[PDB]
Order: sequence, then C-alpha cells, then structure tokens
Amino acid sequence: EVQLQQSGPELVKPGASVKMSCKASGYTFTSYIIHWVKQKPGQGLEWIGYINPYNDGTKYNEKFKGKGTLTSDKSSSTAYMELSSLTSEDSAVYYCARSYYDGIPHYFDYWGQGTTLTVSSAKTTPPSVYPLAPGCGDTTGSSVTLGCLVKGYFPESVTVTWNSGSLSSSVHTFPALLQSGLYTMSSSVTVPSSTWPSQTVTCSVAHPASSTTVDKKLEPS
Amino acid sequence: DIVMTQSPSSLAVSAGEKVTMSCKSSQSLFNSRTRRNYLAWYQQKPGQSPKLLIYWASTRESGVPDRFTGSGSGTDFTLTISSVQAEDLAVYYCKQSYYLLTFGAGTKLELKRADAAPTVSIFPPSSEQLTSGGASVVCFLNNFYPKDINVKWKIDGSERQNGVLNSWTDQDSKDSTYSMSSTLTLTKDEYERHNSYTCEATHKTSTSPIVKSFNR
Amino acid sequence: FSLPHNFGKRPTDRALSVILVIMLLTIMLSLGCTMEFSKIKAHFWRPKGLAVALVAQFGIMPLTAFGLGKFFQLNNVEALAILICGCSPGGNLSNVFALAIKGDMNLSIVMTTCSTFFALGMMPLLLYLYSRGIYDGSLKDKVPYGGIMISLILILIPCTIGIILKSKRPQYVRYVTKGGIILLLLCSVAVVVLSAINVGKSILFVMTPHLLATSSLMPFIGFLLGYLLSALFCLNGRCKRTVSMETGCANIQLCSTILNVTFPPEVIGPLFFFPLLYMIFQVGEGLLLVAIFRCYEKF
Repeated sequence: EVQLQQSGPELVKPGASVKMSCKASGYTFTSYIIHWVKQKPGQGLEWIGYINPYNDGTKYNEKFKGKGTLTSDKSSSTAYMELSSLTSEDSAVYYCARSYYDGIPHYFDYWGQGTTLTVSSAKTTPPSVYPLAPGCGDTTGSSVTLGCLVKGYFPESVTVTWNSGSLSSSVHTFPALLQSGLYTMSSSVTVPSSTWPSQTVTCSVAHPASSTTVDKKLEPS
Repeated sequence: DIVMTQSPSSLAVSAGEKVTMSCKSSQSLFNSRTRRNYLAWYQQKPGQSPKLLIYWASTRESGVPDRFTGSGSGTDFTLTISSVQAEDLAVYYCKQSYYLLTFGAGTKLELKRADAAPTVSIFPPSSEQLTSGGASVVCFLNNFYPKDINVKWKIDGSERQNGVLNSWTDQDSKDSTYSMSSTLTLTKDEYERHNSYTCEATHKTSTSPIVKSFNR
Repeated sequence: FSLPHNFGKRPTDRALSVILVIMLLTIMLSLGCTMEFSKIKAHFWRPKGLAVALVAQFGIMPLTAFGLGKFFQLNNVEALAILICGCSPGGNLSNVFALAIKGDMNLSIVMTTCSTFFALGMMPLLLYLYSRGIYDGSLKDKVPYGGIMISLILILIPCTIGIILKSKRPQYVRYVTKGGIILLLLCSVAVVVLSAINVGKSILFVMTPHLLATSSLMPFIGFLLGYLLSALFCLNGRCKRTVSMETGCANIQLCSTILNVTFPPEVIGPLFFFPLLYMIFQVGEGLLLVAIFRCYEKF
C-alpha cells in the first residue's frame, strides 16, 4: 500500500535556508496533491498549504504566505518545502499528507512519518549532572525519593538510568522544555528508607549525541 | 475565514461510558450542490502521525473499529464511541475543508481515577554547582491524578514566582496518575541572604494547601 | 473505467484533427462565398439586436449551467465542465445550421466572430465569478488564448477569401462550391471511421439521469430562450431563427482543452467523452429543428 517517506530530523542555525523532502512511491504522483501540516509541540496541528504536482499549482495559507515555498519533482515523485526565514520559535514537526483533488481537497487519507526541525544557536555542550540529597533536619519517612538533574545539554538524545536503583519500578522522567538556549530534564526514583543505606544507588546519564557517559552516586548531608 | 472550536478539550472515561466530541465550527460548512458535508475527524496518538477516522462527517475509513461513529449536519457535529478501550486515548481535531483547510484546537482523552494522593519532595541546590556560579532548588509532586494543581514559592514570607520552570509527566501506562516538577534557578550572592524558600501546593483533593518549608 | 488504449501515444487523432481543420476551412470558404460585405457593414451600423442577443447569451448560459449543476448534484469536475462548455462562444456548427435554414447568414457569422472576440476576455471574468466553491483556484491563466485566436483566424481568413472572390469573380463560385461539397462527403466518412478508432466506451461515461438531463436541457434551453428573447425585442423572422440557433449552440474544443490542462487524465477519465457526446446531441437536436422548420413553411 501507499506510504510517505520524510527526510528526517534536522537542526539548523537561525540563518534559515532549510529544505524538506517528502517522497511518495505507492501510486501515481500527479493524481493526488500534497499538503504540508505544521505542529508545534503541544499546540495542535496547523495547515500550511498544498501543491498539485500535475499543473504545479501551489496554494498557501495566509500566515505562511511569506515564508512557505512548495515545489514538486515528477521524476523523483517527491515534494520539496523551503522556508528561508527561521526563528527560535520555528522548531516543530512537519507532516506531508496526500489528498485527492477533483476540484476541492477532500481529506488527508495518508500521512508521512513527520520530520522534526529545530532552530537554535547549536554549540552543543557536554551535560553536567548534579545530584539531589535530603537531610536538612527532615525526618524523611518510610520511603525517600532521590534524583539527579542535568544541566546544559543541547541535543535531545539523552537517557538517564538507575542501574543500582529500582530500575523501571517507581521512576518518573520529566520531559525537558527549552529555556535560555540550553534546556534541562530530571529524573526521580523513590526507594525504601531502611534499605537505602545498605545498597548504594547511582544514576548514569548517557548522551549518545556526545562522547560522555558520566555517572555518579549522591551522598546524604 | 472559518475557525472551529472543540468544547470539552478534555475527557476521562474508564471502561464503557460513551464519549461525545463536538465542534460547532463557525458557518454552515455544508455543500448545497452535493450532500457531502465536508468535514474530517482525525486521531492523533502521542508520538505518532495523525490517522484519519471519519470523512464526510458520517462515513468511516475501511479498517477502523466500528465503535467510532460520527453524526452531524450544518454546523453541529458529534463523534461518539460505543465502548472506549486502552488504545482509544488520543487527540481529535475535526478538520474541515469546505473553504480552507483549518484544524480544530483538539480534544484530549484520558483515563479516570478514584482520587489523588500527591506527595511533595523538596531538594536544595548542591554545593558543587554553587561553586560553579549558580543555584537551583527543585520541588516535585508525585502521584496526583487531576491536572488542576498549582504551586507557589514563599521566600521570607514574600510571593516571588520569578524564574519558575514547570514540567509535566506524560501519564505513564502503569497508572493514570502522574507527576509534576518545578525548578527555581538563581545566581550566586543572593541564595544565602533569602533562605526560607518554602513551597506550597494547592490541589482540588485537599481544601487546605499543603506546604513544605526549608531552612538553611 | 480507465482511458481505453493509451492516449499518450496518440496514434491517429492527428488525422482526426487535420480532417476537422480542413473541413472547417472548406465550410468557412463556402460561407464567405455565400455572403456580402455591404450587409455586414449595415449590421455593424445597427448592432442593437446583435448586442442585446450577445449580452443575453453571455448572461443566461453560465447562469443556466450553474442552475443545472446545483439542481442535478453534479460533482466538482462535472460542474466545472458544464460551466465551461455552457458559456463557450458559437462554433462553426451554428454556421452549418444557418446554411441548413438559410436565414440572415452574415448576421450569424458576425455574431459568432464577435462572440469569440469578447469571450476571449469574458472567459476569466465568467469563470472567476461563477465558480465560487468549485476549483477554488483563480484559473485565469489556464483559459486557452492561442487556441481562441487560431480559431478566429481559421474562421475569418476563408470567409475573407470567399467574400473577396464572390464580390470580384462571381462566375466561379458555384463550381468550386460543388467541389467542396463532394470533398466534404469524403471527409465526412473519414470522421466517423476515425471516431471508431477513438470510440472507446462511451456507454461507461454516460450516467443516465444527470448527464442525459443536462445534455437534453442545455442546448434546448439555449434555443428556446434565445428564440423567446429575439421575439420579445421585435426581431425579424430570419433574425429570430439565426439568433436563437446561434445562442443555443456553443463550442466544445476550448472546453476539452481547459479540462485537460487543469486536471490529470485519471480524474477526468470519462469526462473526455463529454464534449463529443455534447456535440452528438446538439446536432441531434439541430437538424431536428430544421425538420420542423420546413414543415412550418410547408403549410
């Protein structure tokens, strides 16, 4: 059956000049039109415009008229999108959808895998891990929670594990949100207080986009 | 132009109770020439591309479950499910294509719970990053089901709410409850003069907000 | 279902095109031999009937097409086809029918050439205005323009040479006219056999209720309303017939070309047979009216 292929994730400096490729080889390319949909993370879908590869007819939304630019290639059976104007807020997921077009586009009956585009100053930096330790006169309780925060890592490909912790049991991973250029995330795991001193607990942060696999064990005050 | 709004935007149904998503649109988006009633109901599971469910506001794509059904005309539309299950938790947008391709705000479906018992945890900035020129104090709340919850910072009896950062958990599959995290980041040379840094949390499960204080 | 054979190869449709071109050349030569320039200038002196007939046609035909599309629930492509084909200017078929009824011929040719010349500009105007909700694009650049001027040249030049020959050497007209006639016969049979080479499956295209009703009414509506409006404005009997019969007929070449250029062939599969059917209906009405008209003058 018909499937849509996307270029993949892309990072770009705020100097713009970015290109997106959507390939479709499951049917006759010119018989259907291709729409582009923009989705910011957590704010819903947003339409951009469509292109008819038969007559190369492009229709744009009013909001994206200045920035969007849609082209097609019959020989490669693909559709290209260019923006040429990017800001820090333009990081989003873009989908290419196929719709039938007799006189009016009917519906997006098939969608692409979606490509994520990020705009920032880049300059990726090794993250720094900072543990969390209670003990400022508190009585704690039956169960005590612990964690280690991550500072100053640019790329999203980061994981935090508790090899000496409770593993998948009672672990919460807070998704990161962009702030001050360099964004941060956190993890938390709760363990019984009686067995915590007996068994040491360590957190390991793996950053495949970089060359660091730093791990550390927190120390009570 | 045509703008569409979805009323509930949030529902919680456990096992069998039918859902009802309605977006009233703006104008009569029904074609007089042909009785097509241009409207499309889509589904968006997290971390996945949207999937089409209903086209022409009354018919379904082949292969979708028969529990989904959509009925409407003119400006009034309604999508319902006879029986909801685990993989029916997604986001629905009810796109229209009568005049221009516009999407709705979206409706999120969750799983209901009996009640909530949030637990507060406060952690002060570590010394080694104090030597690094900054400080960050973090308080996070665990195991609370309802989304409506607020946090406040009392510093020496003063209400600041400056430089706040909040992060939400994605409602792990183990149970419908989830956690929240809040961080305050401040430079050195003002951490020690204020001290206090009491945190308070207001949630619908308790009339009295629950407060945790810090010293030194 | 899909297009019969392969339309991409175009095996013999070049022959059909050239035969139709030469047939139009011969018809326009005969028509130019028929008419005189002084009465054409006299008609230009008082275009009142001509102007009112032309503006009435351009005002009623697209509106009738839109009404038929609304009533019969045609799809977007079919509604666009009806709108384009309905508002097309008068073709050579109306001139041949004018030969059949021999009524005020030069008025007919002046009306058709003026209709083509003004339609050159009114096609974007009528298509942009009457197609709100169908083909949201402006389609102001997809209207053929070289084709219209080519048709204008092909309809004026043979008429010009014929009217010059008749007004300077009136003794050699009938002779060559007779020759044209026999040539027509030969070309005629070629047409039909070539149509066989491209007959395809026209039955598959014919959706009986909507397509048949639209074809039945639209030329009939044009004929009847043109005749009524000509009668109301105190027009001559020959003028009445020629105006009604010019407004009823239309042209199908530009309609087919614009449909082909705007849409991919798979979407407009059956619609490729719509203009031909349209033709095969209007003639089927045209001669019929002639068969009535003779009776109207027999008693």
